[PDB]
Amino acid sequence: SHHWGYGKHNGPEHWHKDFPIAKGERQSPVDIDTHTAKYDPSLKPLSVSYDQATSLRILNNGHAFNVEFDDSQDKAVLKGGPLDGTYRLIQFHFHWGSLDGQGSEHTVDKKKYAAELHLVHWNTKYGDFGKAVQQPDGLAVLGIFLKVGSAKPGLQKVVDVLDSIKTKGKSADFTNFDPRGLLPESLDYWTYPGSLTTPPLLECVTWIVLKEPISVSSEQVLKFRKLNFNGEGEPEELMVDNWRPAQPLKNRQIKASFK
Amino acid sequence: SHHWGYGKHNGPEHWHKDFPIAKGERQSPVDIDTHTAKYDPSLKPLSVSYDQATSLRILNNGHAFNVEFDDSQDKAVLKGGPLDGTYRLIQFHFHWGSLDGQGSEHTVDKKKYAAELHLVHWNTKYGDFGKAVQQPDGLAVLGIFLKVGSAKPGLQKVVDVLDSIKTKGKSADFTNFDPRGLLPESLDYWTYPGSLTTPPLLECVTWIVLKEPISVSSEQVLKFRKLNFNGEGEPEELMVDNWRPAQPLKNRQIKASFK
Ligand SMILES: [Zn+2]
Ligand SMILES: [Zn+2]
Repeated sequence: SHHWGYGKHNGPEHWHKDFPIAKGERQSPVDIDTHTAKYDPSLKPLSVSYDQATSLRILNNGHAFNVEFDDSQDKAVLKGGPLDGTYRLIQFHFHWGSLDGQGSEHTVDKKKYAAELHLVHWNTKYGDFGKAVQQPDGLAVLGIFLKVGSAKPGLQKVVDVLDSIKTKGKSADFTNFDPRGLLPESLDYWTYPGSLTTPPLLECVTWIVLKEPISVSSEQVLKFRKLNFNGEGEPEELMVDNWRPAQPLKNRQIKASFK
Repeated sequence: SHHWGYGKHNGPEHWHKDFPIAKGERQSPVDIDTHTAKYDPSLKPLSVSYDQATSLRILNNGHAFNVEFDDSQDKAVLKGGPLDGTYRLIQFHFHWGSLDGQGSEHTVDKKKYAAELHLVHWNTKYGDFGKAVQQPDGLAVLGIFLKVGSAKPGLQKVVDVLDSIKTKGKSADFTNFDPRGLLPESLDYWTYPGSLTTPPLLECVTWIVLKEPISVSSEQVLKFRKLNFNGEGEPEELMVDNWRPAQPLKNRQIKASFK
């Protein structure tokens, strides 16, 4: 049976065995070197339209936890920036560390943050997510760093339900969550063409990584670390360090929306 | 639920809705125009090594029937011709018509044959079939036309078990079958880069189409037409005309191994 994770035997260094695209030309995440990621004046402002977002459920999938949204209409969309057309929010999730000093997938001048939020969107041109993931312009992932600091009020609804989804396969109803409460005030960003950061590592993502982190409390992120990778009745494996390290940039350009 | 077939609503003209590669650059089958499919003196002879082929089962999958082989070792392999490396036989199946005058997928100067046999092989470089289908050179399909004429003795073992797999999902044990009994005397061929001829229509196939048809009797092909596309208990839909028509060659070259 096929399995993957973040452990010694099944972790990122081994993903290439079952998923040879892991050594591909457009893999994510990457380190963002601010000396070489140049301002591009042709980049437009990002348009985030989340005012009508409709969350449905929250699920522990054994790798992270996803908050899933109704993506049957343009209720929560990303437009503008480097994108053509309309990208619908389907889910968000996080990657995080075992310690406050690590957890993010993207890094900025090699700096790691405590966690990283991924808001995952698919291009409506392709009809559904399953077709979109097969296209180079299929997905747009908005990535937001989490820096340990003040508590984030808009995260607390998430933190408060995590005890109900401790183990793999558990889910809960999760309505009326406002994803606007997870955004920073500035939407200045970096963008590059990349991939899913988990198997199957498909190269279908326009990455949009925000410059400004959001602040999370030490206690809020500690709650994330109480989750389990494993199923109920299996040996405890705490859900920590579920991040893939920076991959080679290869021929790619990272463009900045800001000076 | 996702479905496809050969009917009015779900047939080849509609496959593009769920499988947009249907309109791609390397789709199969094609018409082989013998005035433009030029002899290539750099093409090697085809090496067919089926003396140790180990058949396992025969299955009605609701689209055709497959004879499946044990592909754990190099027991039945295709080498040479246009191929680099070793391609293991995994299964064979046929496409056929409702009438003797149609049924083949490839055509030769627009001529249709009563049926076409596909012997499906995967490139061992890629580890298993599931990874091979993700690569442009992942599969090699040896295609053999069936012309109505004398009975083919080597086909009779197949014909004799079809009553046991009439409907979708039925299978039977099917051991010691000799696929050499389905080959013509000459291995002269045409070759071109193409696709699966059924959804998901992946562009992963080196096609090797033999010049010389095999015969089959009018009664043998009539037996194929008694199979059902449908499952047990569903309305009868006879398994006939399970062929995709010729697709545009676009800028591809069809090379002949013979003058
Ligand atoms: Zn992610
Ligand atoms: Zn076929």
